[PDB]
Formats: sequence, structure tokens, C-alpha cells
Amino acid sequence: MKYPVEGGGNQDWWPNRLNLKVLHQNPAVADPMGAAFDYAAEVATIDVDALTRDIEEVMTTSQPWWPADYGHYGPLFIRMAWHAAGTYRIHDGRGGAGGGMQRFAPLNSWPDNASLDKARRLLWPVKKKYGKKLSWADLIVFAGNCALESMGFKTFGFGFGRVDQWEPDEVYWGKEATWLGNPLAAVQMGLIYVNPEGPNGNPDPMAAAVDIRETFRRMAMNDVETAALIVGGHTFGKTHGAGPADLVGPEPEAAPLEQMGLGWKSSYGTGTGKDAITSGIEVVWTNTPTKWDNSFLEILYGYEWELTKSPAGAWQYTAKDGAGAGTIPDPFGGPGRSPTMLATDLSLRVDPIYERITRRWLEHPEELADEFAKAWYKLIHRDMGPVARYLGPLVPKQTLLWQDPVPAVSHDLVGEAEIASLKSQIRASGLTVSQLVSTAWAAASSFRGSDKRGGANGGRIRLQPQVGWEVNDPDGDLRKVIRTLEEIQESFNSAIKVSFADLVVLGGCAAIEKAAKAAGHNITVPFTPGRTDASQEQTDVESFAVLEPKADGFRNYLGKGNPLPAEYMLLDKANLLTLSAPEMTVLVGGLRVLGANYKRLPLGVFTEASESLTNDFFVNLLDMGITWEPSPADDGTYQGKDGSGKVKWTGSRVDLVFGSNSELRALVEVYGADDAQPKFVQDFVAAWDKVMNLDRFDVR
Amino acid sequence: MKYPVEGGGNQDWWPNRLNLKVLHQNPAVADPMGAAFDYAAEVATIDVDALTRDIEEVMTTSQPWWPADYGHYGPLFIRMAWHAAGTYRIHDGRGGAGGGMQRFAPLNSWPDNASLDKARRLLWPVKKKYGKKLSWADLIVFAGNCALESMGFKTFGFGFGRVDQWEPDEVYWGKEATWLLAAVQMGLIYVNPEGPNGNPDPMAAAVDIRETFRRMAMNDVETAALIVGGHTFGKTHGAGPADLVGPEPEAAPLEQMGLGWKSSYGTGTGKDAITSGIEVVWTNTPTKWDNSFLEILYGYEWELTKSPAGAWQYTAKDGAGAGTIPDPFGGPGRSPTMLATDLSLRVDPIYERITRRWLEHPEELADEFAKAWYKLIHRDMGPVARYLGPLVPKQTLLWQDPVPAVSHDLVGEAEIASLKSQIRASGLTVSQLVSTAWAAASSFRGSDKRGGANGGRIRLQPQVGWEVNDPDGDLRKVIRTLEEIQESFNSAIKVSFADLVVLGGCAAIEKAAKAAGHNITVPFTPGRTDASQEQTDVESFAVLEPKADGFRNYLGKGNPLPAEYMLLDKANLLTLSAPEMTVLVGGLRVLGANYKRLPLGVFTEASESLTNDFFVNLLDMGITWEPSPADDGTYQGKDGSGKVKWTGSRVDLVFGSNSELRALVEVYGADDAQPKFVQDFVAAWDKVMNLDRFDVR
Ligand code: HEM
Ligand code: HEM
Repeated sequence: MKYPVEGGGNQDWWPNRLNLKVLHQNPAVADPMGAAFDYAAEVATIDVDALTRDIEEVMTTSQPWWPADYGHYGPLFIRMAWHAAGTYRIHDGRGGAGGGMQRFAPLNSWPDNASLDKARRLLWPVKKKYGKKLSWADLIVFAGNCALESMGFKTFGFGFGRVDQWEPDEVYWGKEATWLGNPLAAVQMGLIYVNPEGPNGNPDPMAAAVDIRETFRRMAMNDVETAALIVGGHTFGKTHGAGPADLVGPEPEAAPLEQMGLGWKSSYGTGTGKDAITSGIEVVWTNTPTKWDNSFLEILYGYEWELTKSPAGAWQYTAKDGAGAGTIPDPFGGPGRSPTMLATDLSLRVDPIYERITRRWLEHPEELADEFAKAWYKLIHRDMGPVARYLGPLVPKQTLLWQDPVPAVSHDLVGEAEIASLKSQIRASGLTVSQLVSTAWAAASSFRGSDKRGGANGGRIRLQPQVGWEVNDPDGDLRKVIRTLEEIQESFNSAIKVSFADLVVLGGCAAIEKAAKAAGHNITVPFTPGRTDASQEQTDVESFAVLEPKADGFRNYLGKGNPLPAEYMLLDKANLLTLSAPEMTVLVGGLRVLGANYKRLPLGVFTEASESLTNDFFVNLLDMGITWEPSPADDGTYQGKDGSGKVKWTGSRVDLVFGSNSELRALVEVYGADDAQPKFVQDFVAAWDKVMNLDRFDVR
Repeated sequence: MKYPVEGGGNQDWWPNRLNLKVLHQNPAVADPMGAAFDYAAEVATIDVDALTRDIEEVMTTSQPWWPADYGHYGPLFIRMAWHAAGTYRIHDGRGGAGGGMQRFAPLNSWPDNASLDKARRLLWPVKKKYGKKLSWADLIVFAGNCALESMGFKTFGFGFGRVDQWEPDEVYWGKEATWLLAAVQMGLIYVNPEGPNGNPDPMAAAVDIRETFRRMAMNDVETAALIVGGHTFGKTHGAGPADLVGPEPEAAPLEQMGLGWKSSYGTGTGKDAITSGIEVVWTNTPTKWDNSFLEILYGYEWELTKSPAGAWQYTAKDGAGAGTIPDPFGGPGRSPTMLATDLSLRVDPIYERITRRWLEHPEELADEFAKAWYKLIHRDMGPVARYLGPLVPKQTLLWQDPVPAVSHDLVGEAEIASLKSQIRASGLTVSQLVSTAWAAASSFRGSDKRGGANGGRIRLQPQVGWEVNDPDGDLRKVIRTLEEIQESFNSAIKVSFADLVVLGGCAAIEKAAKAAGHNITVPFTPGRTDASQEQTDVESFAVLEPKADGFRNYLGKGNPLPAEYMLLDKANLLTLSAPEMTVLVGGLRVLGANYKRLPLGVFTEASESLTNDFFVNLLDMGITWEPSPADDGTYQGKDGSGKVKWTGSRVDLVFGSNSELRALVEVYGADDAQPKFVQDFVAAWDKVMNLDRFDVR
């Protein structure tokens, strides 16, 4: 229907086709830094003092193509930071500022990130003067933070380490196929949090409060943070509004080329500064919108508000009787204005929940500072991962209970001879292979490569938020495996201290070695030590209530509330784990033949003899002498009807896909060859070593 | 609108968004074999003597879930190769057999490749026995070529080498959004069998076939070789009206394991399957070679009747031939039948002569069909240095872009410096050397690997006269100076011509780098030869003429899109990637490599000096842009005070507009990256100049 370079390919002929482009996004070819570049080794060598001494400079020179309000840019950079790490939705994990996606995406065109392309273009001198030693995400967010600092503040700190990706990330943002139309977080399509004029353009404070709380909750922010975040943020800078909001041009994706990749080039007046239009509201919040103080709340409790319209054609509030008419300084010189407020932010005065936590902030005006610093530092470094990546000399030392704190190694890391000793001690009185893998896999499947939260490290697999997960059948034998592993741990220690997660991954390794040896290959899985155990008080039970996978194909289990059919979720779960197209298929075959099945069902297994790591899943799948017909009980299962009329195999919806979707058919059509056995077991161990070492960030 | 794993973003909100996901396609991540796996090295060990002894067996055994007419699959295989090497489009170069795209693509769902999805399954007991030492594409077109030989025929040869791919390539097949360029009806690989556009008249079928095949290099005499030589084998499954067939494979319920067209009529297979909806049985012995097709084609006079499937097919009048055709599964014989496209060869005046001439002695038909089939198969492989295996018919050909054998003593870099010296110590300027070299290595298409810098065709008639290489400019001067150097060098180990072309290009890059302060050594691998004017035909090169070489900022007439896209579609052929594309475009813009001396695009104040000044001067926001008052697709870089300082084109400012490429320009446009930029430019350049060097890699 249209050319490929414009769109094209397939998907113009099929609406819902299993698109295999999401597995290998962000390839190593489109990386202009090269194939041997380590960002963690470079970003530590910048002189953050010199950088801090430079961003402070770019925040004072009013560039002539976009004038500076009050001769300072700080507000704009804080807004940039907030709209850069305000997309992080915990329901799946994708988004956030961990990829700096605000540059190129549907993000750099949402009808709220308007007048933000100019904000990024402002920072070009600093990135130009530094080069490859400053990834764009780090520059944006740290510029916001250093602005907040420069405008009079004492921040909690900051840490570099976010890496850039050079291709847009595909994330589901909303069913509404038009701007302003459960896995979501922005109540509109294109909004970040809330329609500034109240939900659905309706300026009601109560609905605004309900909605703003129901939105922030999908980003793990409490009730005290939300109030702190909003207040501390909007105590800075002004709005942008002039004539009718319909005069703005197109967005920086359908804009003409002479605009150098900008947008919203307003034709009204000179087009910038005193007449620039962006959100269609015209409000100044404080009375000195360029430096910090406890004044926004005073205005929040200083005048009684009544609704009005906007000179730009929008809804807002304004003090009655002309109170304070002409008391707030002009953004570019001129007579005073009237103290105004947005629609939502009045909720902080009427809503009874926020009232108890805002009325306290009139007196004790200092507590606002620390709470805002904490909430901000939480909003920033939310998608960086464990503590071991906070590079640079500005990170604090104290840990926070949301960081998933993992205590540092306080003993000698185990040795190699001890590794073989533990192998022998675990494969002689441990348990079957189908158990030592299932528990091990479950300890490394809570990972999410979106924000690198959770995983094998910490050993949380034996604590409350994960043992009770129904996906790891609690009334099964997982607790018995836990008892055995802890007792062999303490026995070897009584016989250099080995932690628990170390031993879990070692059990998985020894089980895979057992299966491979049963298959006829003396192969070894590479194991590196360097994990520690977490305690119940350092792992929040409620925070981890989202990692519980609603659909996990690699163990063949689907739950309830599943958005898409039970097949696509396999790739989705295989996309967070950052698995290439081959490493997903081989891993599926391995887990299927190894008996890593939820409740030990006879689904997925395609072998007459289990616990033997062979390619018997694939060779037996592609056989055409069997006919597949949906099950008679109609439970989303199928039946391997043979040529004799006897049911032979019984796979699930996540299996027969690996023999149907003509693309994924190819990868199987390799590992199922006659001489593929010396390759399968060798390509499998690689993928298994890759999964079990995703959260190993202290050494990689 | 929909989830990413099923549909995606970045497309619904804006349809006309420059999609860079077409550059990184076929990456190094989705490769099961992993990293290296030199396919050109593995297949050198397979026993074609044994592979033939196995495909011969898989054909004679009738599978129980798809019987074989007359107990032989030879037919269904012969077609499979054809529809696997019939997706060639000469006007672009994509498709072809060398992509193995017969599997995962819209290709395996077109309402023409029906029932063929079964054939890919009949071959599994063959590939399973070999695995990685024999890719699909080679196997598909071999089972094609190897079914002919096993059926009373001495073909011309065969060669492996078509390394497969692991993701569906992106190709434009047409504008219609419904089934039924090069194909005449969307989905139908070639001609709608029931006459062009459903009109059952042979005279129109002939004028359609002529133009259609003319889009795939086949002449007028190599056409009748195929059709007559291709439809001597096998029948056409079409019993029963084409109304009960299942859905297409890409959208079928999974209990079919990716097989499409689950026919509910009758038993569903065998003597009752449905493929295209025509019941026709050509020869009287449809599983061996003989001069039978032409015999029946002239044996009677024809008349149009209806089909048991509801299509228009023909049948001899007079009621003769009652039962003269063997029943495909034992029983009463049908009447002598025929398609609609075949009658063209009886009524069209052009094919009439050759058809009449093939009936006096059919050995000429055998030979012509042999050569035509060989051309139909080994077209998507290009240089003769890629053919592997024993069965290569290494004698010669004329359409293979032939080059003489590397005969003289090569060079051992002891004099390469002197050549790189005399090319500046007795030659021209950098703004001409890089221009002519890049021109001589721009006639390349990583699809079928035709053209290329090899052969030294930059001094021959088909390429010297192209418009994009302005002949009135100075190309002749550069070529004559290079010739004088070559002749002055061999009198004292002889060096060819394209040798000196790319060597002067590299030495000019070195000169420009010295003019910047980075004494960088360009790599160079000798071993290319110059072809003559006779072995370089003119008719097959008229397509390689670039219609929009965005690298050089040249826009011809005949672009379906603006210039901003015709750069990618160009930079997608050369097997480039976004970093290399940006770097190479910047280098060619700053080194003065436009098809004139135009200052259009140059963003420097001291040319002929390789540097990143283009990138850094592009991004400065203090410079505003607006369309020039000439309204000739040129923008006017207006400075802040009202003066003209830069003049760019659509191919330039796209790097300032499109957000993805903006990141790359940001990277190379720093200040501690000029060494990185010049080094990566040298690397990408040596990648371009060494695309067709297949005799070494
Ligand atoms: C949570 C609800 C929020 C709403 C409804 C909201 C809405 C808005 C609106 C309508 C504007 C004016 C846009 C324009 O002038 O074009 C704005 C700007 C701004 N926002 Fe937000 N925002 C929210 C959250 C935040 C947060 C979390 C922060 C900081 C942590 C923040 C900091 C700012 C600042 C400093 C500006 C001033 C921009 C300038 O001076 O140019 N806002 N916000
Ligand atoms: C204008 C060119 C062509 C037309 C109109 C045409 C038409 C057709 C049609 C409609 C079928 C029915 C498919 C089926 O029943 O499975 C068919 C089958 C077949 N075609 Fe073609 N085709 C063309 C080119 C070729 C070429 C170039 C070859 C060989 C080099 C070829 C060889 C065959 C064979 C052997 C079959 C029988 C397959 C079987 O019996 O399993 N055709 N042709």
C-alpha cells in the first residue's frame, strides 16, 4: 500500500501479526559509538565541577531565537527533567528516562512536550563541548537537577549512568488513535499526567484530585510525595500563553524541514517570548518565579479562587475582587498581573487527603525542602537499577528502601575448588533436575530489562513478596527446595561465605550440567560468584506487587487480566529480558524439555524421557505425521493426534506458535537438524548464562 | 492504536514518517548460526553426488498427507523454483532467489503461491539430514534444478552460495490494498492465468506477457523457452469451485502448523485439492521430457469453455482426444486442455516464428530452455566468483557481468605508495578523484550484487554516457590521465584500470586528511581487473543508471518520492547503516562531490579538506532556514543579520530535521570526535569500495 521506507512491508495486509521486530530492537549495528564502547568506563572521567560550572552559564544567556523568562532558564530545564522521567509506568516497566526516549519517539510530539524541542536545543553547546563522555539522557536529567540546585536549593544528589539508545523504543501509549482522545498511566492520549484544565476539560477540583492521585499511584509515588512533588515543582517559573491556542503550527514530526526539527512555530506576534504559546494557559505561580522559597503555599491559602476563562481560550482560576491585582512581576517587564493558579493545583486546597498534608506545610516550612528533595531524587534515578551503577562523584551514600538495597559482600568470594565441591554436594543429595531448574529460573525471571529492577541478586526468591506468588506454586515443593538449599549452605559454611542467591544459581547450573551429561556431553556452564542475600525489612512487600508476571510462557502459565492473547505475551516477557530471536527459541526448548512447567503439567513436553537436555522438543515438533486439532474440552490446548488415531502429544498455545508463524519457523528449522545436538546444548548454555547474569551489574 | 509486538507505534500517528528501521534490517543479532559462520566455506564440503541421491528419493515417495500426481513431485518442485526466482524486479534489483524470501514474507501468502506452502514441507526430510551446511535458498532452487535432471533432461549446471536471511525484507509490491513494479495483478506473481484482468483473449495475454517478462531481463526468445519448457511438466490442481478453500497462511488458526489453503471440498487433497482453480492437463506424459507441448498446442483449433472451478479455460473442438490424457489418479482420461496464456504463442505474430521453428527439431528448444532456466535461477548472485560446489558450468556467459581472469602479477604495496604518490605528484585534484571513484562504485546494488566497481566499467560506453556522471564536465580528463599513468607504469606486475581508479580515490582521501592534520592510512586490497567493451552489454545496464543518487545531491526525473527518501532507498542497496550513511554523506558533501561544481550543500570555508565541518555548521541554531525565492527545491541558509552563507537541499537538511538521524549528527558533530569522524569515514569508505570484491570475501 505504501513504500517500505515510509512504512510498508507486511502489516499493511494483516492487522494483528506477531511482529518479530521487537525482540532485536536497539541492535549493535545502529550504534554509532561503535561495538567496543563502554559508557560506564567513560562517564566517570568528566569533571562534574566543570560541567556544573558550564550548565550554570547556558542558563543565563537569553538566546535570541527563544527569549528567557526573567533572564533564566531553570524552570524550563526542570520541566524537561520532569517530562523526561514522568513516563515511567510500573505496570510493565518500559518508559522512563533510562533511555532518554524524549528525543525521538512519539514523545517529542505529544501535545504537552511543546516548547521542549527548544529546551533540548538550548543544551546543545554543553553536549558539543563534551562529546561522547555524556549520554543525552544524563545531560537532560542532570541539567534539570543542576538547574534546581542553581536556583537556590540543597538537593539529595545525583548519579550518572543512563545509557542512550539510537532507535525509538516501541511502547504502548494508548488505544486512542488521536491526541487528546490498565497498562496506561496518562489519563489522555499524549498527556503526561492530567489534563491541565481538569479531567476531560472539566475544571472540577474534586475529580482533578481523584484523578491526579490515581495517576501518580501508577508511578509508585505515595500521597506525601505527590503533594511535595507538585508543590516543589510549580514553585518555579511561569506558564506560556497569549492569543488563541489554534494558531500553533504542526508538531515536530509532520513539520516542514526548514524548521530544523522543531515545532509549534507560533505565527502570533514575533512567535517567541512575550507572545509564545504552548499550553494555552497564562499563569504565574509565585511572586519571584526564579528562586526557591515557601511562597506557593501562601498563595494557595492567601486568596479565595473563582473560575474564569483564559486569554488563550482555556480554563483557570483567579483571585476574586481583584485581590493582588498588579503584584506579580512581568516575565519581560511591564505592569503587574493577577495571582492565578492552574485547575488541578487547587485540589491541594479542597481535597481532604492532601489538606492534612499541605496545611501542615505552612508552619515548618523547611520540611518541604527535604521531602521534595527525596521525592525528586526518587523521580529521577527510578530506572537506573541497583545501587552499583550510580557512577560519578555526586551519588549519596545512604540507601533508600525503594532502591532494592542489596548489602555489600562482607566475606571472601567463593573459590573454584569450592564450586566443584558444592556441585558434588548438591547433585548427590539435592533433588531432581526438574526442581533445581524451576526454582532457579523463577529466581531470575522477575527481572525486567526495562528499568533493570529485580532479578536473581538479593536472593529475594525466598522472601515474602515472591514465595507467595502463585506462579511458583507455593503449596508445591519450592519451600522444600529452599530448606535443602539453606541447609546445604549452612553445612558447607560450617565445613569464604557463600550467600543464598549464589547457591540458587549454582543449583540451576548443576541441574543443567546433570541434564547435559545425561544427554552425552561433558559441558560446563560458566558461573561467576558475586551475589548477596536480602532481608525482609530491606524489601518492600507492596513495592514488588507488580513484578508477579501475569503471563510467563517459558514456564507455560497464563493468568487472569491478560491483555493480549496468550501468545504475544511470550515475546513481551521475552522483550523485557532482552533476549535475541535465537536465544528465545532455544530457551523455550530447554525449559520445555527440562520440565520447568507450572504445576509439572504434561504440556510442552515432547519427549518420552524427561530431564534430558536434548533437542527432542524441536525434532518432534516439526514432524508432519501428526495432526493438530483443538482440544475437545476447549481449554486453549491442542492434541498431537498421530497417524494411528492415538493422542500422542499435548502442547499449549505457546508451543505450536514455534511451528506456525513462518518467521519463527526458521529458527526452529535449524536447532532441529540431525547434527544440531552438538550445537543446541552449546547454544543453550550461553542463553542460560545470559539470563542468570542480567542483574550482575557490579561486575558487568 | 495497537500494541508494539502486534502492530507498533511511530507509524499510526504519522504515515509519512521517514522510517530508518529499513537500514539496520538483516542485523547480526537475529542470526541463529551466530556471528561468523562463513557460508561460502561450509557448502564446499557437501556431496552434491549424494544430495542428488536424496532429493531423487524424497520425490518418488508419496507422502500420506499430500499425494503426488502420477506418484511424482517433480512438477510441484519445478514450479517452486520458478516462483522463488520469479519475484525479480529489474527496475530495482530486489526480490530474486538469493534472498530465500519464499518463506517468511508476504510472499508465502499471495493467492498465487497457493499449495506451494506444502512443497516447503516436503523438503524437510532433506534439509534435516544436512542442517547448516545447506541453506534454504540453495536447497529450494536446487530441488528445482535437480527435479529436472532426474526427469530425462541434461540441464546446464547449478551453483550454491545464496546465503539465507532471517527476517522478512521490506519490498514494495504495489499500491493496491487487496490481492489480485513487475507483477500485473497484486499477489499474482506474473500474469493472471485466466487472461489479463480476467479477460480471456490470447492477443492481450501476449502483449501482457511480453511487457511483464521484459521487466525481468528475459528477451523474446528466452520467454517461449520457459513457458513451453516449463509447462511440459505436471498438471494443475483445480477441481471444484474455488469457494471452499481456507484462509491464507499468515492468518490461519494454528492447528494447521503454518500450512495454508486447507480445502474443505471433498477429501481436501490428492484428486480433489484446489490450488488456483483451473483443471488443465497439458501434455500426454506429464512427467518426462518430449516435444509434446508444442504438438498438442498445434494439434487442434481451440475454443473457450468453462471450468469445473468457475474459470475460463480452453479445450479442443471436434470432440477429439477423448481420453488421450492420462488420469492423474487412474481413471477416465480428460480432453486435451490448455490455459489462456499459452494460446498467445499460437495467435501472437512475434512468438509465432520461433514456435513454428521449434517444431521441426526440438533440440534447439532443449538448449534454449536450458540456458533460459539457468538465467532464471542464477541471476540473484552476480559475480561469477561466488558460485561454489562442483556443478558450476564454468565456461562463460554474457549477462553475468563477466570479468577476465586475474592473470598478471598483482602488486605488493611496495609501489602502491608511488602510485598513491604519482596520483598527486602528477595528477588532478581531490574534488575530481573522489567524485569519479565514488561514481565508479555507486553502480552497485547489494540485492543482486550486479554492477560495482569491479570490471572497471567506468570507462565503457554504458556508464560513461550517463547524466549523473556529467560527461561534458571532466570525467574524460580523469580517465585519460589515469590511462596515461597506467601505461607509464607497466613499462617498468601489471596494474589494471579500476585498480588505479579506487587507488586514486583512496590516495585523494589521504591527501584531504593530510590537509586536515590526521595522517591516516587508507586500507586497500588489490585484485580487480578491467573488462572490455564487448563483454559489457548495453541493454542490461540501462537500469543501473541511478535516478536519484542522493549522496551526490542529484535529482533526476522519475522519482516516486521526494529526495529525502531516495537517499535511504539508495543507501539501503549499498548495504550501509545509519552511522556509515551519515558519515559518508557528510564526507562526500564536504569533499566537493556534487554532479557539478555546485556550492549546493557545502558547509565549509576550506573545501578539499576532509573534516566534520559540515556537521558542526549544520547544527548551529543561530542560522535560520527558509525556502529560496526560486522555489526550486533549494533552501537558503540565512544567517542572523540578513546574509546568505549556506545553500542546502532536501538531502541535506533532513539530517537537521529527522529526529533519529539528528542523534548521529550530534555524535559526529562534537569537538573531541574529529579523529573519530575521519577514522570512521575511512572505514565506511573502504566498506563501500570493497562491496563487490567477492573473489576475496
Ligand atoms: C502533576 C501535575 C502537573 C501538571 C497538571 C502540570 C502542568 C503544567 C502546565 C500546564 C505547565 C505550563 C506549560 C506551558 O506553559 O506551556 C507546566 C509547566 C511547568 N511545570 Fe508542570 N505539571 C505537572 C507536574 C509538574 C512537575 C512534577 C514538575 C516538577 C517536578 C513541574 C514543573 C513545571 C515547571 C517548572 C513549569 C514551568 C515551565 C516554564 O516556566 O516554562 N510540573 N506544568
Ligand atoms: C506466463 C507464465 C506462466 C503462467 C501464466 C503460469 C501459470 C500457471 C498456473 C496458473 C499454474 C497452476 C498452479 C497449480 O495448479 O499448482 C501453473 C503451474 C505450473 N507451472 Fe506455471 N506459469 C507460468 C510460468 C511458469 C514457468 C516459467 C515455469 C517453469 C520454468 C512454470 C512451470 C509450472 C509447472 C511445472 C506447473 C505445474 C505444477 C504442478 O503440477 O505441481 N510455469 N502455472
